[PDB]
Amino acid sequence: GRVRTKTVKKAARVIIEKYYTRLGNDFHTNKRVCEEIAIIPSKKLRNKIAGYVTHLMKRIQRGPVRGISIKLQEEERE
Amino acid sequence: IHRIRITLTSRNVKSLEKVCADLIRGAKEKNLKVKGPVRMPTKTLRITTRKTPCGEGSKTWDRFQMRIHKRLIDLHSPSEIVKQITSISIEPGVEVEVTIADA
Amino acid sequence: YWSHPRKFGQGSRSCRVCSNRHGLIRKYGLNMCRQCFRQYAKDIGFIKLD
Amino acid sequence: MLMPKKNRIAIYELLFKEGVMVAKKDVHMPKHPELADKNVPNLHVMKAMQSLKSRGYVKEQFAWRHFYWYLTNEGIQYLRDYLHLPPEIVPATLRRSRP
Amino acid sequence: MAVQISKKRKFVADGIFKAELNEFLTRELAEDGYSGVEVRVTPTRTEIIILATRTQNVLGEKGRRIRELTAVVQKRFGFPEGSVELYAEKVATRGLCAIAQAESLRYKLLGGLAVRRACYGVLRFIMESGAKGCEVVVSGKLRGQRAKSMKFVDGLMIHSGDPVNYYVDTAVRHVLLRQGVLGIKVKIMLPWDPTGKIGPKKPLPDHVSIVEPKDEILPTTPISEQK
Amino acid sequence: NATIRVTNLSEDTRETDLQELFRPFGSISRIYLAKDKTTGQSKGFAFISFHRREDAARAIAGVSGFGYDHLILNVEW
RNA sequence: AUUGACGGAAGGGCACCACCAGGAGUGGAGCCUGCGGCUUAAUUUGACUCAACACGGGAAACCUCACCCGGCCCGGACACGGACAGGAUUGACAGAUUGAUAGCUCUUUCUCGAUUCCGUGGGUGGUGGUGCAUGGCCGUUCUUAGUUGGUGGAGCGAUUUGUCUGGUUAAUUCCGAUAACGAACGAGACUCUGGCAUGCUAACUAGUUACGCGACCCCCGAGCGGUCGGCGUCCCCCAACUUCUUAGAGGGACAAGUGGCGUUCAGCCACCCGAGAUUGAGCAAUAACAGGUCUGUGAUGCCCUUAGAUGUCCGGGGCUGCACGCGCGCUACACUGACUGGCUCAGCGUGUGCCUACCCUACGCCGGCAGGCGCGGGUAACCCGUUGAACCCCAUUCGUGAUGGGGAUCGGGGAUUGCAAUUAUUCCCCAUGAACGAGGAAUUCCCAGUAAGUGCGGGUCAUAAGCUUGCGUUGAUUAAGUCCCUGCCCUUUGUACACAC
Ligand SMILES: [Mg+2]
Ligand SMILES: [Mg+2]
Ligand SMILES: [Mg+2]
Ligand SMILES: [Mg+2]
Ligand SMILES: [Mg+2]
Ligand SMILES: [Mg+2]
Ligand SMILES: [Mg+2]
Ligand SMILES: [Mg+2]
Ligand SMILES: [Mg+2]
Ligand SMILES: [Mg+2]
Ligand SMILES: [Mg+2]
Ligand SMILES: [Mg+2]
Ligand SMILES: [Mg+2]
Ligand SMILES: [Mg+2]
Ligand SMILES: [Mg+2]
Ligand SMILES: [Mg+2]
Ligand SMILES: [Mg+2]
Ligand SMILES: [Mg+2]
Ligand SMILES: [Mg+2]
Ligand SMILES: [Mg+2]
Ligand SMILES: [Mg+2]
Ligand SMILES: [Mg+2]
Ligand SMILES: [Mg+2]
Ligand SMILES: [Mg+2]
Ligand SMILES: [Mg+2]
Repeated sequence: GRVRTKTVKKAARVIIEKYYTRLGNDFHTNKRVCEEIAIIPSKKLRNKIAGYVTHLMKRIQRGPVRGISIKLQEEERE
Repeated sequence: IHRIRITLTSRNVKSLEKVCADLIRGAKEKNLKVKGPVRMPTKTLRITTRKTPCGEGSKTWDRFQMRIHKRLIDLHSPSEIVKQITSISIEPGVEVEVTIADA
Repeated sequence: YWSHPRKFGQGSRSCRVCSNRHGLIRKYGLNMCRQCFRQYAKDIGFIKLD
Repeated sequence: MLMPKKNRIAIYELLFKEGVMVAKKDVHMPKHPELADKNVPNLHVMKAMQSLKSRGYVKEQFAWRHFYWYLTNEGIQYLRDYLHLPPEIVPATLRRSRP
Repeated sequence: MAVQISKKRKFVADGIFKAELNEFLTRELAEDGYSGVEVRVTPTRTEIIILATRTQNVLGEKGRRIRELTAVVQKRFGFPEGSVELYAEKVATRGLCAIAQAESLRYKLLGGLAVRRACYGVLRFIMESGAKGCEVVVSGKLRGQRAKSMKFVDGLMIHSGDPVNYYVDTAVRHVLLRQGVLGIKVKIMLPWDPTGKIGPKKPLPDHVSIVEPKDEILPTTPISEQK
Repeated sequence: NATIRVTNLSEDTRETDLQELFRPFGSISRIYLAKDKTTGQSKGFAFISFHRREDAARAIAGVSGFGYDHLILNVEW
């Protein structure tokens, strides 16, 4: 199916909004960060959340995605 | 001095492994040659019954099962020292069986 | 009175809960009816893992 | 029912000595496990306790093909006057507490 | 010694002993708030720990009833005399115990009380005792001579998966009445609490909990302290 | 403040036995036996102040469980 | 006017309990087994489309047993009254009698010693009735995606928005549009299991590798030669180690990386690296159904019966009866085979029992076989056991013939279990040798270690599997789609329906 559910997406979004300064586009370092900063009860949910976090950080670079509010708004002086 | 063998049996892995850890740590603190935990093959006892009390339905079955885990510890020490290695807060679902080099 | 031999068969064995002679489970030394087993399984220690 | 007086005296003596009486619902067991030395059938234990329960001298419980009987405070006085016991002898359960 | 038995038969026999002892105590100490039994093996004695709400009636009159229970347990299960001691202990919180609450609802129904006020009272007590959710289902001949089932829910109640084995405790009981038998199902969802006896330790497996970031005042110009 | 709440006490239990029970941990200051009004026995509660907040903090983990007079007693702050 | 249900309405979606492409079939034959009918003393009975019919764990010789024939027993508490140590009343050897060595009944008299007997009330027991009085459990709708509050918007409400045009997904799974926003149950997550680790923790109840001893083979004189499930290094070094085995902790996979499509969104397709890019199950919502079970229960209401008993025990019979009609299956119709011999490989898992009698078996000796007699191991990673399984593989015979295919039916004999084998329990040997030449109309189940072939354990079990439940072994054809058929779900639409035409 490969369709991530609401728990994965909502958790990923809150993780990004609170810890944007510590996530790159690297699934393994993201996985380690999300296992340090969150309390995820399993390892499959940890991996799915880190995967969606990686996929979203690969979209933050190409414009503000609808749903995430971060400090990146300030640097848009234009 | 004998070849004392402690056999620990349980239905859950957590308490069994923690009792094994306590015994090994207590025995290592008092300088014993401890041949550590040997793990025998877990026995799975399986009973498959019909779900229904009557004899009507879609013929579905119920698969109950119970695992039994077994651990061994080999000490080479006098009896009175193993009498204080053991007797330290054995968990409920664990059962020990000392064999003092003879039946 | 109780003259007939009852050393084997369904007559010899009965459930240890209800004394019913049908559906008896003798495996591992239970001697329990299938329904009584299905009721007391969790108390005995038979979890339903799969 | 009809049982020898020795059997009834033995059953009552054991019941008053402990204060409890356990039996198995099996009318064909030839000897009761606790009274085997006096050779009483299980049926006599079951029916003597039935005759005691209907008069209100024992409380009865039943679980998993086994009867349990406790000796009430009327049964104590009854069996004390029946067995001709001096009123100092006490059942094991009642009044044998320990500080 | 002469008695030796395979580990399979031994574990099944131990489970059967615990099941029969629990059934006997459930029938015997029903109106005393009996919740559970725990058999603890010690080198000198065998301790049967009875969990009850009203442990003073379990103890009896100056210890009489606990002595009678000890005597029947010894005489039925064939323990050596003096090797089995029965202790009673009070359950910590009564609201988070489905067996105690099912028995409470049972005895409230045995006395003359209406089924709806009794279920609402039990449900309100369970919810006020810290439960995340509760469900009480009473089925039987409630209104007339055509049976129906009335359920009363308040709060969260999970049903499926593995968490329903440690976050939910259920209890089924019967109530013999003049016109029939009533069935009482009570199930309570315990609250999460780390390092506590109120409920489970491990959280629900789909409850991510992000730790709040510390306030991070940023630096302006590099500085270093030579301590 | 040396607060000890003994629970699950027996009817036989009086001030003296609680005294002799907590005496191997030291000296006492104030026993409080929650007796029944107009009826001479306990209601299942005892409030103990041990004149020092440290040895009571040792005895809470000591006299826990213990099965006194066929009643397992739960002690708490 | 609203909510449900229905329409021999109109649009979308989904499913090998639906189809398409196919595989194996079933339906045809013989037999095993369940149901109906018929017969009978009785042939106990529940259930009838899926959701009845190898189902009641239901493979019934006795028991089970509920049915039929016949005969004992009270295991009729307790209360009241009567009779009673001048005996209330229990047992009983002999003859008859009986199926009986039931003192059941009769003659005969002994014995027992307040426990009983007899009337009235009241118990108790019941695989008796009612599952359309019920509890629990189970099945089904439906394992499909469905269900419901809080606040806010819309109305006198009932109701309704959320819960949606569309895209996507296994999924009311998400993304988007947007009077909704934020949530809950179900789905997912979760638990068990399968696949990976020469990394960690360890092991004479698992082994490997070295070393030593021994047997055998070549050889010229041969060898850091080859074979060894032969022995030993467990007397503590006089060897180390964990690859294989076991099982703990962690790690590991996330559509993560690269292209392409897509509203550059959720996602989909392909590929690299990888053990693995969809392992298989368990659990499983709100509402229901006069679904099944009173024959699982010391779960249970009411009714029936209760001593010439529908309690209970014993003896015998029956469930199995046989012109016939169905359902689940097993064996086959042969040469891609049968027969004879030879050679080589498994994985689950069980094993001496409270009452309870009944375990798995190595090795030796008799017998042609089933079997018998000795003797030892095992309460089990210790013994059976390196579980020498079958199909398969290698050679021989046969030769397209109802044949050396098939093994029904039937005759004779020998053993085992049991207290008892006839209406054949099961097993073995010789003999007989039927239909059946690939099965009409219809119809089932299924997509990867899957179908199918092939054996082995468990349950039942004193005796026993053509059943079921698991396990490995050899191992594919076809497909990566659709709404045509059969059903479900949603939306619009009509209603004189709300116990749903
Ligand atoms: Mg959920
Ligand atoms: Mg799930
Ligand atoms: Mg087709
Ligand atoms: Mg076939
Ligand atoms: Mg056929
Ligand atoms: Mg269906
Ligand atoms: Mg048979
Ligand atoms: Mg016969
Ligand atoms: Mg019969
Ligand atoms: Mg007679
Ligand atoms: Mg005679
Ligand atoms: Mg009954
Ligand atoms: Mg029904
Ligand atoms: Mg029902
Ligand atoms: Mg509103
Ligand atoms: Mg019906
Ligand atoms: Mg029932
Ligand atoms: Mg009979
Ligand atoms: Mg039949
Ligand atoms: Mg069928
Ligand atoms: Mg042939
Ligand atoms: Mg022929
Ligand atoms: Mg078998
Ligand atoms: Mg069968
Ligand atoms: Mg079809």
